[PDB]
Amino acid sequence: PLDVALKRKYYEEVRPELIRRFGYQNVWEVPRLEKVVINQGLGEAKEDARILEKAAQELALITGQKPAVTRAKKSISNFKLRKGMPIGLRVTLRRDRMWIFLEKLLNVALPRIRDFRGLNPNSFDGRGNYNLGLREQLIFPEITYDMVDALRGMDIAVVTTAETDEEARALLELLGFPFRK
Amino acid sequence: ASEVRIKLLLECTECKRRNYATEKNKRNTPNKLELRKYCPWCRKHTVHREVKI
Amino acid sequence: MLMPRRMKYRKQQRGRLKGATKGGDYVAFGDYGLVALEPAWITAQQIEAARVAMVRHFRRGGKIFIRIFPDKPYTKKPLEVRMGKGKGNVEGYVAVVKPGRVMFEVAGVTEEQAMEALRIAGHKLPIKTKIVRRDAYDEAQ
Amino acid sequence: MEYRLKAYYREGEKPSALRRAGKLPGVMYNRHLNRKVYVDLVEFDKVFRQASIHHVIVLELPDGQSLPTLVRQVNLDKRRRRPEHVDFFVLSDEPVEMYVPLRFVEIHRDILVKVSPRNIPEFIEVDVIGDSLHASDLKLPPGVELAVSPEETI
Amino acid sequence: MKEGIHPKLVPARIICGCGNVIETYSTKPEIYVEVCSKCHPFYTGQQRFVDTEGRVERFQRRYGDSYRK
Amino acid sequence: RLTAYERRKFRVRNRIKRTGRLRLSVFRSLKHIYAQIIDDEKGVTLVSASSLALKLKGNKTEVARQVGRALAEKALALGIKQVAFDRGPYKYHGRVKALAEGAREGGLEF
Amino acid sequence: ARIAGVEIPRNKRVDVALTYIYGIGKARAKEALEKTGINPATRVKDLTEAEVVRLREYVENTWKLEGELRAEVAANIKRLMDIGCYRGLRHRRGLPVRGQRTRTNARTRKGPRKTVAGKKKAP
RNA sequence: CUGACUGGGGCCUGUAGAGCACUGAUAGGGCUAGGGGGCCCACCAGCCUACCAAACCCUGUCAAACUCCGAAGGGUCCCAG
RNA sequence: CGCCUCCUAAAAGGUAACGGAGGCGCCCAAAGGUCCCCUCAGGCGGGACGGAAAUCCGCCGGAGAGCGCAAGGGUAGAAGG
RNA sequence: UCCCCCGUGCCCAUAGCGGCGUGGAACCACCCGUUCCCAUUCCGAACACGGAAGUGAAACGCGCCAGCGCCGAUGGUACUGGGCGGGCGACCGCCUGGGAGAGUAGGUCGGUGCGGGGGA
Ligand SMILES: [Mg+2]
Ligand SMILES: [Mg+2]
Ligand SMILES: [Mg+2]
Ligand SMILES: [Mg+2]
Ligand SMILES: [Mg+2]
Ligand SMILES: [Mg+2]
Ligand SMILES: [Mg+2]
Ligand SMILES: [Mg+2]
Ligand SMILES: [Mg+2]
Ligand SMILES: [Mg+2]
Ligand SMILES: [Mg+2]
Ligand SMILES: [Mg+2]
Ligand SMILES: [Mg+2]
Ligand SMILES: [Mg+2]
Ligand SMILES: [Mg+2]
Ligand SMILES: [Mg+2]
Ligand SMILES: [Mg+2]
Ligand SMILES: [Mg+2]
Ligand SMILES: [Mg+2]
Ligand SMILES: [Mg+2]
Ligand SMILES: [Mg+2]
Ligand SMILES: [Mg+2]
Ligand SMILES: [Mg+2]
Ligand SMILES: [Mg+2]
Ligand SMILES: [Mg+2]
Ligand SMILES: [Mg+2]
Ligand SMILES: [Mg+2]
Ligand SMILES: [Mg+2]
Ligand SMILES: [Mg+2]
Ligand SMILES: [Mg+2]
Ligand SMILES: [Mg+2]
Ligand SMILES: [Mg+2]
Ligand SMILES: [Mg+2]
Ligand SMILES: [Mg+2]
Ligand SMILES: [Mg+2]
Ligand SMILES: [Mg+2]
Ligand SMILES: [Mg+2]
Ligand SMILES: [Mg+2]
Ligand SMILES: [Mg+2]
Ligand SMILES: [Mg+2]
Ligand SMILES: [Mg+2]
Ligand SMILES: [Mg+2]
Ligand SMILES: [Mg+2]
Ligand SMILES: [Mg+2]
Ligand SMILES: [Mg+2]
Ligand SMILES: [Mg+2]
Ligand SMILES: [Mg+2]
Ligand SMILES: [Mg+2]
Ligand SMILES: [Mg+2]
Ligand SMILES: [Mg+2]
Ligand SMILES: [Mg+2]
Ligand SMILES: [Mg+2]
Ligand SMILES: [Mg+2]
Ligand SMILES: [Mg+2]
Ligand SMILES: [Mg+2]
Ligand SMILES: [Mg+2]
Ligand SMILES: [Mg+2]
Ligand SMILES: [Mg+2]
Ligand SMILES: [Mg+2]
Ligand SMILES: [Mg+2]
Ligand SMILES: [Mg+2]
Ligand SMILES: [Mg+2]
Ligand SMILES: [Mg+2]
Ligand SMILES: [Mg+2]
Ligand SMILES: [Mg+2]
Ligand SMILES: [Mg+2]
Ligand SMILES: [Mg+2]
Ligand SMILES: [Mg+2]
Ligand SMILES: [Mg+2]
Ligand SMILES: [Mg+2]
Ligand SMILES: [Mg+2]
Ligand SMILES: [Mg+2]
Ligand SMILES: [Mg+2]
Ligand SMILES: [Mg+2]
Ligand SMILES: [Mg+2]
Ligand SMILES: [Mg+2]
Ligand SMILES: [Mg+2]
Ligand SMILES: [Mg+2]
Ligand SMILES: [Mg+2]
Ligand SMILES: [Mg+2]
Ligand SMILES: [Mg+2]
Ligand SMILES: [Mg+2]
Ligand SMILES: [Mg+2]
Ligand SMILES: [Mg+2]
Ligand SMILES: [Mg+2]
Ligand SMILES: [Mg+2]
Ligand SMILES: [Mg+2]
Ligand SMILES: [Mg+2]
Ligand SMILES: [Mg+2]
Ligand SMILES: [Mg+2]
Ligand SMILES: [Mg+2]
Ligand SMILES: [Mg+2]
Ligand SMILES: [Zn+2]
Ligand SMILES: [Zn+2]
Repeated sequence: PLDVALKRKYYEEVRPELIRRFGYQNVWEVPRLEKVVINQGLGEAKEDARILEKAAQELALITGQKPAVTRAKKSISNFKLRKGMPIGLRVTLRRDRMWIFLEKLLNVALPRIRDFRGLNPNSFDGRGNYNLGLREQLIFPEITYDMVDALRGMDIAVVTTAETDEEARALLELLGFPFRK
Repeated sequence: ASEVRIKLLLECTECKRRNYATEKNKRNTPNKLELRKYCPWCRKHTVHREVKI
Repeated sequence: MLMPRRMKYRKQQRGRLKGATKGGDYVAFGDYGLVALEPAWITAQQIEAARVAMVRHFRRGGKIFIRIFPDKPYTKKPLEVRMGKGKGNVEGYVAVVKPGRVMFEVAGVTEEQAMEALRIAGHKLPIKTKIVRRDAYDEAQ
Repeated sequence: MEYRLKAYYREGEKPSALRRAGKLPGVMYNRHLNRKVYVDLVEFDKVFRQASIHHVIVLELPDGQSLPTLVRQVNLDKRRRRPEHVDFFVLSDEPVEMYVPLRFVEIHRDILVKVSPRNIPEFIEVDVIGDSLHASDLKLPPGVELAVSPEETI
Repeated sequence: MKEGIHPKLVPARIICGCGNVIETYSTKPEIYVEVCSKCHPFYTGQQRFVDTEGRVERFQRRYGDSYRK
Repeated sequence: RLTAYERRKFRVRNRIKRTGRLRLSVFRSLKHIYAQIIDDEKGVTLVSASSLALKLKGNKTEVARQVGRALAEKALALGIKQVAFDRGPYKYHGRVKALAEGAREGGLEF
Repeated sequence: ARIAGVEIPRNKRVDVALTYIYGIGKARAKEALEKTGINPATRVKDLTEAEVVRLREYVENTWKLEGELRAEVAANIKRLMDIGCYRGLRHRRGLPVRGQRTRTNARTRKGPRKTVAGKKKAP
């Protein structure tokens, strides 16, 4: 493995504050980050193009990890959707690549959101996971307005081992997630 | 069988003898079928090519 | 009038009619009930007639429970036809009803109001009946 | 509460012969015994119409025993509307489930209760169309536990 | 990790408008940004920007009490 | 509710047991590898081997081949020659493969 | 995404580029530049990275812009609608607010015409 | 001597009856996603339903093409008369 | 008017009527062989555009999904991907 | 021979859901790594390999609890093979042999074969 500031922060700062905040008797009881799953549910590229490429190439720059295509489970007439059409990109970020992306997501990406007033405290999973949604992909530093062609957003799933929202919100705020309320 | 789902013979490409009968959907599969099949005359497996029945 | 809203199949073969009623033999809701003594296909019209009779006697008062439902399609060929050429069309619905069935119950009413209302109802029915009162035998079931 | 009923043991008499003889085939059981019995039909009728599965009936078996029972089942002949068999549950100290009546200061006439045979009450009192409450808000005298989910409307 | 399908993450220097520097990894060796988390007015504590108002409208519409007491 | 692990293990075991052969079943822990040749008609293990019993250590693969030869050695003693390999939940690879290669090397027929 | 959250267009002079920011007209563009020593004629493409942040810092700190300005504009309309003053009813029903007559034009405020049928003559 | 029929033993079955777990039907009540009903609101809410509206819960039922169950029998093989 | 599925059909098989209901006269070059791997529907909570329903995450979930098309049988310890 | 663990069967929920308690020496797991073999329609999550600092948190193993699930008598009944009656019928009754389903009492938080590691 290697040294990322957020990772070293999780052990040095966030783990002891968690234990003294919650009283974990076992060192594996204390919440951990598990994975970061990024979902671009496009559907614009259903048939109108294989723009999935220029959007996976930019997901590949943001995460360092090549996305994988997702295909339509069922057919849906109202959606103009045949079963099996390529309608999105998903990439599972774990371990150090998870830290590096989370580190930049907090340090540069979320602040670059305009009219940003903090992450929604209500969006916790009910079971200790978090999800947020972005409307632009140029919020990230690896993406420039010259390199873009169309604004695409995403869903970000951060999974933790915390059993509760209460533990997970402490885990993510201590790491540096600005929550609105 | 149908007008688009046609019957066809498989001809051993080495001794030219038709050895098998089968079908295909010529719209879905326009190219001539090529399949390895055992030729009783050549007593060995060989490339077989579709011809008109 | 009663009838199923939907049905898997439009036409049923004709019943048999053996045996005491399968269930619904004990007073379940009201104080007094009306009991079938003989088997029959009770039509929806018979039910609706016994029911209105008990309403116009309760002068909109009391409670009326109808514990039989006409779910069995009843078929009849058009007049003067010959046999065959398939089953006749559905012209009505009956509820299979066998001895021991509580068909109707009443409550919210005096013993004299209920006994008379149930008596009038039985005159609308193509079978003999018998009026019962909620006993402990009922409440033990 | 409470009542008494003569009860005699049977072995190989046909239930049809007993019923024809104006008697009521029956059984007696708990965790420790199981006996085939019969009560006299008319005698049982006047007790059960009052005692009715809520109240204790003490069986006076000819062998001197006075076993306290609760009626737990009455199968009827569906044609004639006449009882044709009785299950007498021999009460002993272990906690049982039974139906207790409800008298109000009206869906449920009674309620299922887990209780010891010592603590068997006569009443469970209620309070003051169309309105209604649930068994959650209920009295519960000493020794009795609501033997349902309180989602029951009363 | 599969070979030949991913862009190589390398040490990366991120530069903000507040003279801030971040040492992270990325696909670009050096990135400049106009804003980071060390200076976002939300992040920088309260940092009430142009608007310290609230509001003071409207009951602070004084000036004046010049109706005769 | 079955996991993919249990579904896999049933899937390969069902197919082996249909052939009626004695089953060379292999279990692989993070430390040790265990083998036992099994008669499914009698429900009896006929012969076994393992790094835990042989008290071996070192390279897990190189040790896996060793128990293979050790299991074969004792197997030929009791008459067992033909056998069907049971990779259970494991890919035919690495440690399991080495144990498989070992048993053949010692003379088991599969 | 440079200043504030909008990329002011390159190839144009810096004074006109800054106007492409909600909350900066020509006169405010005149200020920020003069108060920071950047030639108002300089093309955006040809500004120092030192001049970017010097222009940016003042602009973003002196007056409130893009989103906040819209939120404070929205808050005042909302306030007028909430109390029920006459201007508040105008912003609700979507009619003009500053004394203009509505018998004829008001189209900017009313939108496309909704032609109805009229009264008839006699033959 | 193998037969009809009969004794014993094993296997096969989905009817009678019953049941409601599945597919549908279904009476009373409670809790209730979509509303109508609507004191009404559209500045963004609401709010109340002695009415219909899935699911669930309690009471109560119906079915050739329903079955969580399930006989008596019936079939077939072996041994015996 | 031939063929398939269910019922009628009376718990082996078979069993009729101008009895109750549907389907077929194709299709697939993989929708075939084998090896390796994977496990659904739906409910609820979470997530830009995004809706009842696209794609993503968590939890529950034995099969109520899927198996080209009727029905029945079968089936995730796969026949489904 | 007995206890614990590991592997593998058999009975096919009296074996399950849930709640709780408990175990790391050994064994198992997670775990430490991703050089190597091999692997991801992306991901060392999985599969796989090399390891042994840590933890039984997860999983698993063992216990305790009857809320749910599951099992479930006895007795009585329905029905019925064979034999007889009754009713205009719809349908009913008797003898003899057989005998459910529902429900009541009640039971169940598994039992067992083979091999291996450990223990007394
Ligand atoms: Mg600690
Ligand atoms: Mg990396
Ligand atoms: Mg919440
Ligand atoms: Mg950027
Ligand atoms: Mg979690
Ligand atoms: Mg073909
Ligand atoms: Mg020849
Ligand atoms: Mg041809
Ligand atoms: Mg008929
Ligand atoms: Mg019937
Ligand atoms: Mg009639
Ligand atoms: Mg008819
Ligand atoms: Mg007819
Ligand atoms: Mg006809
Ligand atoms: Mg009846
Ligand atoms: Mg009459
Ligand atoms: Mg009377
Ligand atoms: Mg009576
Ligand atoms: Mg009942
Ligand atoms: Mg006495
Ligand atoms: Mg009497
Ligand atoms: Mg009870
Ligand atoms: Mg004054
Ligand atoms: Mg060695
Ligand atoms: Mg090994
Ligand atoms: Mg194995
Ligand atoms: Mg402007
Ligand atoms: Mg005007
Ligand atoms: Mg003979
Ligand atoms: Mg014979
Ligand atoms: Mg016979
Ligand atoms: Mg029947
Ligand atoms: Mg049902
Ligand atoms: Mg029935
Ligand atoms: Mg049936
Ligand atoms: Mg059973
Ligand atoms: Mg038969
Ligand atoms: Mg026989
Ligand atoms: Mg036999
Ligand atoms: Mg003989
Ligand atoms: Mg013919
Ligand atoms: Mg034909
Ligand atoms: Mg048959
Ligand atoms: Mg059939
Ligand atoms: Mg035959
Ligand atoms: Mg004939
Ligand atoms: Mg046709
Ligand atoms: Mg081909
Ligand atoms: Mg096929
Ligand atoms: Mg294949
Ligand atoms: Mg949601
Ligand atoms: Mg969506
Ligand atoms: Mg389909
Ligand atoms: Mg079809
Ligand atoms: Mg199916
Ligand atoms: Mg010994
Ligand atoms: Mg084990
Ligand atoms: Mg065992
Ligand atoms: Mg519990
Ligand atoms: Mg512990
Ligand atoms: Mg445990
Ligand atoms: Mg340990
Ligand atoms: Mg230790
Ligand atoms: Mg490598
Ligand atoms: Mg544990
Ligand atoms: Mg229980
Ligand atoms: Mg059973
Ligand atoms: Mg039972
Ligand atoms: Mg019995
Ligand atoms: Mg009878
Ligand atoms: Mg008989
Ligand atoms: Mg019969
Ligand atoms: Mg016979
Ligand atoms: Mg007879
Ligand atoms: Mg006669
Ligand atoms: Mg007549
Ligand atoms: Mg009879
Ligand atoms: Mg009879
Ligand atoms: Mg009999
Ligand atoms: Mg008998
Ligand atoms: Mg039973
Ligand atoms: Mg009993
Ligand atoms: Mg009990
Ligand atoms: Mg019990
Ligand atoms: Mg126990
Ligand atoms: Mg249990
Ligand atoms: Mg035990
Ligand atoms: Mg076991
Ligand atoms: Mg065995
Ligand atoms: Mg042992
Ligand atoms: Mg020993
Ligand atoms: Mg031992
Ligand atoms: Zn040839
Ligand atoms: Zn900064």
